[PDB]
Amino acid sequence: ASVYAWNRKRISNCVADYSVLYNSASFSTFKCYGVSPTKLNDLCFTNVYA
Amino acid sequence: SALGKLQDVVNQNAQALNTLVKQLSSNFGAISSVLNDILSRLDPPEAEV
Amino acid sequence: DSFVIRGDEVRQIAPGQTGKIADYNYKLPDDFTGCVIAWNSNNLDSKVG
Repeated sequence: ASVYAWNRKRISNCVADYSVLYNSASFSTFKCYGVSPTKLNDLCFTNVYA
Repeated sequence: SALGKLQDVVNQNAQALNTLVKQLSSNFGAISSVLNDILSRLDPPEAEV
Repeated sequence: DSFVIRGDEVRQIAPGQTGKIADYNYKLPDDFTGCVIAWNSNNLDSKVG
């Protein structure tokens, strides 16, 4: 998208692996507020918006 | 109500315990009142605050 | 301790910070008493090739 109209995907009914996000060597900024990336795998979330 | 003098003490203590237990449901500024979720989401450098 | 980090990563070599450098290369203790002295060594440790 563009910032004025920000695209949103509602991700649901799935098993999500977050190791791929953390193990990635490319992201410039991976700032997590309220949760920490390494411990994200442990929990299950009702809904995730992207 | 004839035994109110004892019941109020029981009620005050029950209330005192009920208030104390209810304080565990308060965040006090934290992201969550339940300790296990904070430790499950955050790492020590963030969890400690 | 002496080492040559990348510029973006300089923030990581600080107490309680995360990243590749901080997690798997050098970790500063969360209670660090110290000084992180850094300079722009881009003209000594970088070669054309």
